[PDB]
Formats: sequence, structure tokens, C-alpha cells
Amino acid sequence: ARPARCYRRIKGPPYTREEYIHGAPMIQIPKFDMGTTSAAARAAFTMVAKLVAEERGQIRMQALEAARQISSKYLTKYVGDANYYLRLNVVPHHVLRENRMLAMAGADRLQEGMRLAFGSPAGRAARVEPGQVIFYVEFKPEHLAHVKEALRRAASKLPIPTRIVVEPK
Amino acid sequence: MKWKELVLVKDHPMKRVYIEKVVVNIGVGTGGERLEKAANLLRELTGAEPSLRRAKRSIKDFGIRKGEPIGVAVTLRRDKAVEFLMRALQAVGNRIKRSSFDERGNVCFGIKEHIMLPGVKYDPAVGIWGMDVCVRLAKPGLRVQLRRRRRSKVGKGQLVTREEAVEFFQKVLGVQVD
Amino acid sequence: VKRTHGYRYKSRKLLSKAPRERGMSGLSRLLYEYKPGDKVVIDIDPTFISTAPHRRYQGKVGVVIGTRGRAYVIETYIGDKKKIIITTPEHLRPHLGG
Amino acid sequence: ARGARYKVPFRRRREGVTNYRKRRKLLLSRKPRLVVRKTNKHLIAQIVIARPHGDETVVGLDTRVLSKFGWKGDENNTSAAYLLGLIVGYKARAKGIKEAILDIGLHRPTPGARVFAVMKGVIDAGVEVPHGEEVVPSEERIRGEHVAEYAKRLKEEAPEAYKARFSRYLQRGLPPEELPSHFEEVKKKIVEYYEQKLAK
RNA sequence: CCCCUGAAAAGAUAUCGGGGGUGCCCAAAGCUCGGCUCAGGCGGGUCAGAAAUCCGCCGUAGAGUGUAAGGGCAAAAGCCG
Ligand SMILES: [Mg+2]
Ligand SMILES: [Mg+2]
Ligand SMILES: [Mg+2]
Ligand SMILES: [Mg+2]
Ligand SMILES: [Mg+2]
Ligand SMILES: [Mg+2]
Repeated sequence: ARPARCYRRIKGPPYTREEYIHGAPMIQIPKFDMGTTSAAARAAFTMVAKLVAEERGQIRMQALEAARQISSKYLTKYVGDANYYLRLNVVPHHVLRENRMLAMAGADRLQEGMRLAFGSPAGRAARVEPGQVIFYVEFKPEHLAHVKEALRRAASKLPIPTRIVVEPK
Repeated sequence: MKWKELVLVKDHPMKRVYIEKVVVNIGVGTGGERLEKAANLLRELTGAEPSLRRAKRSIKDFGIRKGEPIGVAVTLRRDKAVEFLMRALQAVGNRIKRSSFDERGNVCFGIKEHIMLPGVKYDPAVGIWGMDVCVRLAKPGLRVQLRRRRRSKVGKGQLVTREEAVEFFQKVLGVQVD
Repeated sequence: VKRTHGYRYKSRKLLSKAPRERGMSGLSRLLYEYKPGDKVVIDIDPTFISTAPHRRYQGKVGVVIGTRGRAYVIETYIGDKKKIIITTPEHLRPHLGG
Repeated sequence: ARGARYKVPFRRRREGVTNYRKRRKLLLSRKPRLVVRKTNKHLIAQIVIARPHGDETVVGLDTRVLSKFGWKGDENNTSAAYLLGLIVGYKARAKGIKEAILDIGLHRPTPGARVFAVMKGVIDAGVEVPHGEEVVPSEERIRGEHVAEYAKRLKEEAPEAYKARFSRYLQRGLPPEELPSHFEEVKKKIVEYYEQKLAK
């Protein structure tokens, strides 16, 4: 994988129609909603924290997965799976491309340089706008310090600056 | 006991129930000569010319192609229907299951082999044939759904119901419904 | 790869209809009688595409010059060049604006 | 009906009165249409010009008009159809209509049908209607000889069935076996009334 | 050569840009007239069955229309004669 700065900016149209894309990669995020997901038990939670994007850009699938792991592990350890609801709010629909010389990927991929430059699929990313919610947490007011810490850890894994907004439901 | 007097009359003259038509069907698999025997049986059984029924699709597992005739059915009306219906009921024994009635006033029952019908003879030439007998009941005003011009829907109250169908077979045709 | 130029080569949007316009169109456009000097608007009807004029003439205003059987001979312009469009009334509308 | 993508057909199509595929081919003629429609009891004949905002009926009549010439046969048989066409034909001619195109709507063009009897009456009044020579009913049927022959057979077979099947005929004072004689009388009165009108 | 996209709501528009197709096939798959309604679902019906022919109800096209893609089409442009 290239450094994430290579795919951070929105430089072209969304590339999502998988029926026209050969070898589009499979999404490598196993779950998107963590903790207590049933709507009845979520009624106990009365606070909402959001990790909100500050800039527009593309977040790679592995960064979303890395952010999801660190925050969910922290909440499981310190808050408890029965006392919170955490949702990864964006889905990596956009397919990333790379122009590299490769074997077993088509004859055109054997031409070097910028000849036949249209890249083969290299991964997935979510295209986000300023103010967009990346992570969404529902919790009880007693755990505010722990929820803020979990979202601070998630933010350290993401390629764009974010900010934490805490509001009641 | 003819067609015009076989009518179940309720407390409105125009809400009467009568036998709209009786349809006899035989489903043979493929052959023409096999069909020909079945076609001849229906003509002599009912007195009416049967029509060949062509396959709607091509089913390889049944060995039938779309367009070849695999069926022989004739629809009976007025007096030929009543006459044949009486024979068909006898071949079963004036018994029709209650579940054989549909919600819209159709009754269909099967005939496993046609010898139980009165007036027919075991013939080693035609062989042995089964039969599907479907009877339709209708109140007056069904033309509204069938005419070419200004076709519309018949009102719900003027349609034959399941209960009016079982009553007609019991009270008018004298048939045991179970 | 260069643009291909079939007779209807960039006409997906133009020849598409909204769901509420599906099916046959009304027959009132058939019943207008145009005389020489009348102004018409070329409004292509996608249910009769074989008699429709080229996409470049959609929305243009022409003048009726005469008739040819059942079609009307219309004088119009593409930019600066005079063009003669011969088309049936189902692809025409009266121009009320002068 | 169910959902926004449902397309409701034209009002006259969902009423089942207008075949728009056939109507379009009629309008391409740009000629007046002879519209002939059948009801249970009457016949309707209209001469119509189509206009973008709606059709214009130059002349329209149903078979009730026959009582104005002392007609005593049935309202909508083959004989009544011919007389209706004659009245419509002369009225249409007085308004400047020379040629018309037959429009039968949803009725079938069976040979000898009443729609072609109205056409035949319209033709004899001077309005030209193109047609094939094998669909006009025979003159015997136009004169009602098929009605008279049926009643004569009924009387000598079941005299009561003659009384019921033609009760209204007896009420009007014209027995069905005398229909051809009366049809000539009514036809003469209609023709004379309009040739004189045309002459003046 | 052809369709969609790129193409920026008139027109034009390129790249060893993206997704595909073409060098045919059909005496019918061509012309016309009439009738009919499709995929699918449900209820009943002798073998018979998920699927055969029969009766009924629902069914905006979820079918079909030789062949790419896009567009059109329901008393039809589909199916049968
Ligand atoms: Mg760019
Ligand atoms: Mg060029
Ligand atoms: Mg052509
Ligand atoms: Mg343009
Ligand atoms: Mg072609
Ligand atoms: Mg047709």
C-alpha cells in the first residue's frame, strides 16, 4: 500500500459502479455497528458523541478499519458492551486505482509509464465532506470522559482533521 | 329439470345463480394419434366438437414444444352442459369435496377413468382416459366483464361466492358436498 | 477514442421519457394545419423516432414553406446555414411567440 | 394506482370507447368521419371533423329521429339503419359535406352489419364513402324481408311466440310481415322531403 | 463503423480514456389485417410432479421485441392466426 497521502484528495469523479469495474476489491470491514444495537436498549443511552470531519477528502478502508478497532476495543474494555452503541457511519464506496507494472492483471498493465495509464483497482475509500459524521456513539452521561478518549484514539488513525461534538439525543 | 329451470333464485330476480358453462378437459402428453383417440372420446361423450390445445411453452422434461397440441378441451353450455354434468356427477356419485370450491364460484372435480360415466363402453381401441370437469356459476351481469366495448368490472355483490356455490350444488343439483 | 456519429449518437437524455409520459402521445399535434409562413417549433416525439429530425434541430424555430403529401417542408437554420427539414406534424408544435 | 411510476391510460381508453391506434389512422385522412355506433335500442350516426381542441359534429342523430317520418318498425334493425343514413346523408349534404370516411370504433366490420347499412343510406344521399362491394347488406335485408320472413314462420309454428317476440310491433299497429311495404313508404317520405328541400 | 460514459442542461468536443459491440443472420426474424396479453403469484382441477393441458382471480410490464448499448412499445412495436 502507498502512503495514504496519495489518495487523500478528491481529484476526480466517484468510481463506484461495480458492474463496470473489473476486480473491484471486497470490503474488509466485518461490522459497522458495535456495542448494544437493539433499539430498545439504546433508549437507556441519553448522550451522543460524534467524530465529525473538518475537511473534505478520501478515507481509505484500512484507516476506517484501524479507527474502528481502536475505539471499539477501548469502549469494550472501559465502558462495557452493554452500555454504549458505536456506529461507523460512512461506507467505503469509492474504488481506488493505481498505475503500476504488474503480471496477471491484463496485457495493458505490461506497458511501462503513462502509456495506458488507467489504473487497476487498489483499494477502497469513503469520500467525505466537511461536517460529515464519521463515527457516532450513544452512551450514558457517566462515561463521557471514556467516550471522548475512545474518539480521540479513532481520530489518530484518520487521514483528515476531525473534531468531537457531544450533544444530548 | 332443464337448464332454464335449474336456477337458484334468492330474494331478488336479477341475483339468480345458474350454470354459466361446463368445461371438460383431457391432458394427454404428446402424441397426435394418442390425442386423436382422446379427441374422438370427447366428441362422442359430450356431443360437441373439441378443440385442440397447444402447448404454451417448450418443456424438455415433458418432451413438448411450444405450439404442438397436447390437450383436448370442450366447453359446454345451456343444455349440453346440464346433460353431461348429470352424468359426470353420477360417475363420482353425487359427491364433491368442499375444498374443491373456489372463492369465486368455480367447481372442478376429476374423473379418473371415463367408464364410470353412464352410457359409455369399455373399448380396447380408445383405451382408458381421465377427465377434468370444471363448472362455472354466474349471476346475471357477467357480460359487463366480457363484452368488447365499455368493458368494466362487475360489482362485488353481483358475483357468485363460495357459499352460494355450495348451496347451488346442494339445493339445485342435489349433490352431497363434503 | 473519437466520437462516433450515428444518426442518433448522443441522444439518451433527449429520447428518454419520464414515467408520466410513457405510452402513446395525444393526437392534437396531428390536427394542426400549417400554411406557408407559419412558425413552428421542432419538438421531437420519441415514440415516432424514425420520422423525427436530427437531434441538432430540437427546439429550433422554423418557417413552413409548403407541404409534401403529409409532411411539412420547414426552413430553418443551424448557426448560419439554411436547412430544410421535412417532417410530420407529430414532431411539430405551433410557435405562438412570433 | 399503486406508486408514482404507474401510468394511467387515456380516459377514453380506460372507459373502453376509443381505439387510439385506429383513431390516429382515421385522422391521417384529414377527411370528415362518418361515425356509426350501436346501442342496445338505437343507432347513432354522426359526421365529425376533428379539431385539435376537440371533435366537431356537423350532423348527429340517433334513430329516435325516425318517429318524425312515421316509422313504425324497430328502432335499430337493418331497415332502420338504412333510413338513418339517408337522413344523415341529406343533412350532411346540405352543410357542404361531399365525402366521408367510415368510422365504426370498436364494432366489427362483419359483412352485412348494420354499420354498413347506415353507410349505404349515406351513399344514396350523395355523400361518397369509400367501401368494399362485399360488406353492404343485401337489399332484401335492408327492406326487412329477413324480419318479415322470420315472423311469418313464427306465426304458423307457434302463434303465441309471434305475439311475444313482436309485442311492440303489434302495439304500433304494423305487423312484422308488412315491414317491406312500410319501409318503402317511409323511405319515399324521407327522400321526397329532402329532394324538395334541396330543390328549394 | 455503432451504443452508453467522459461531455461542463443548444451545437461541437480529445487522450494507447472507461464499459461493450460490428464485417452478420433471417423467406422470415420481411408486408399487412384481425384477435389476444406478457414475467410472476394465488385458488380449484385424473394421472400431473416446481414445471404440460383446463376453470377463475391478481398482475405498470417486474416479459418479449435476432444480434452491443442506449431509446421506444400493452385493445402494441410483444404472442397467435
Ligand atoms: Mg482530476
Ligand atoms: Mg471529428
Ligand atoms: Mg426502418
Ligand atoms: Mg450538448
Ligand atoms: Mg438491428
Ligand atoms: Mg398488430
